[PDB]
Amino acid sequence: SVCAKVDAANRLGDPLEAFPVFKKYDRNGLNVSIECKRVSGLEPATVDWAFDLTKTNMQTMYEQSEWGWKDREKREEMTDDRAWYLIAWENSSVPVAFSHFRFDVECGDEVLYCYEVQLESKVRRKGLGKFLIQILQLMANSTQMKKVMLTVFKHNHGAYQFFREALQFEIDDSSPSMSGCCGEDCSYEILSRRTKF
Ligand SMILES: CC(=O)SCCNC(=O)CCNC(=O)[C@H](O)C(C)(C)COP(=O)(O)OP(=O)(O)OC[C@H]1O[C@@H](n2cnc3c(N)ncnc32)[C@H](O)[C@@H]1OP(=O)(O)O
Repeated sequence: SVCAKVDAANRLGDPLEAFPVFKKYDRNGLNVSIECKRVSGLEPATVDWAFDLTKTNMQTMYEQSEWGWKDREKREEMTDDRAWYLIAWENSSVPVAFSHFRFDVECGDEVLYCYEVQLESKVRRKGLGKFLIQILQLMANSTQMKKVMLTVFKHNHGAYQFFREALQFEIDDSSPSMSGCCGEDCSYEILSRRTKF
């Protein structure tokens, strides 16, 4: 059942274990190791770093959206027991990028939902962001999720092109239609990529 696959994925110790060669990224002057852990397996400073980076990167965009920036609410989302983190480490010490994701039931399907993918400014445009989303798609396959899903702000033109063009995400059926937010277009789109099987 749908329940069963989601529960099984959340019982994994290390979902990235099935793809050992993807635990390193050494391209374009980057040399990082990549780990996948429950939020419970991170040091508090790492969780704080991830939140701080998201706020630095996203606060202004949230403020111009229908949601606003909810400081406490974002911290609680990112520290939830069900959260998984993909973290890229430089020099065995310094976190420089992460994705926070969950295995969940979304519009009735077993899906890997990506809440955040965030990179430090200094490591952007070197393929690492694409690599992290690739890894999410690998994990979706090995756990037999039906899609990887996420939400993007349309005003975030870079991230929008990143997902729609570079990664060929499509607009999900759950994305609110035109005139869908209080009689007007929503500032965001829900995007997805189906797993192939
Ligand atoms: C669910 C989410 O979190 S939605 C919000 C996404 N996160 C943010 O906006 C936070 C700040 N930005 C980032 O963290 C990163 O820049 C990301 C995640 C958006 C993209 O990761 P990056 O590593 O920088 O991109 P990456 O190097 O992998 O780009 C691959 C391709 O995506 C496209 N792309 C990436 N960034 C851009 C951009 N700013 N403008 C246009 N196209 C882009 C390009 O086609 C690029 O290929 P190219 O360099 O050969 O032209």
